[PDB]
Amino acid sequence: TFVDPVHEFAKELDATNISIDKVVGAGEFGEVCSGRLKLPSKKEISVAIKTLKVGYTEKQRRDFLGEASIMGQFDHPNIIRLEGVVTKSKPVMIVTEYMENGSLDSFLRKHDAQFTVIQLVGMLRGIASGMKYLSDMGYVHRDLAARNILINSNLVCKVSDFGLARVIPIRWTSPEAIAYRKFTSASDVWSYGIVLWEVMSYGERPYWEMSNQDVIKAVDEGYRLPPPMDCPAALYQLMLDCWQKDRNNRPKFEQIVSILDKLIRNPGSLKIITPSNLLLD
Repeated sequence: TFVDPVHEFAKELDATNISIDKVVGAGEFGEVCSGRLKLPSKKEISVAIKTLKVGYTEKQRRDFLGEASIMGQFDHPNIIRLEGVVTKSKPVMIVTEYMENGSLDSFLRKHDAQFTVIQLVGMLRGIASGMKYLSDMGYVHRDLAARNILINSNLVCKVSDFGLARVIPIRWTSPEAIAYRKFTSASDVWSYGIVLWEVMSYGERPYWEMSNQDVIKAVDEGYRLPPPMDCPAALYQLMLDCWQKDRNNRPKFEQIVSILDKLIRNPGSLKIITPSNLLLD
């Protein structure tokens, strides 16, 4: 079980064991970079490193480290691993798993139509497995989107961004969560359906740049994102199932993992195949 919120769930790292190799850019609370971490066993690993800006407010420190408090509760191959934090010296740091290929949406946009369906399904299965664990822990992510999935050198996808985490992204949010803030694991399943569309579309933006009011209204009227080009029928059906109006009729994450595992085991099933216009369902 997830517990709503730092040293209970995060290791205090010795800054001597951290080196910075490359500065990436600016983040919400400070700089983002990458480097290396020396483990207590002397093993050296690549890591992502985020720093808290100089002259931070106490609220900024709380929100920054609050992410570590959440992330550190999870230990799963498809959830970004927290290596630890540095708080006893400044700048304060959060040190996480290095993911060479970055955010999934931007990665796929660089590779349009360049992966096999089975490769894409493997990515999707990883994401589903991480979400099955999160939901098992009673954590509703609320910000599940391809931009918040990171992908490593071997194409393994892992859930990231534990900032809207709980015990306003309209395009990824279920209708009931938009209507009256009804967030449940089934609203994360809705979001997963959107991620599924994002992946099969190679990082196209869900609902393109439709007015937010129209995204809300169209979805409520029963309109759904159209099948991505060359999308297997099984995967478009899975999207539609994730996007059921009645949240009780959406599959559970365990069921999504099982569905994808069957497709991986019977890749011929993906050969049955199912634009900027929404389809009424």
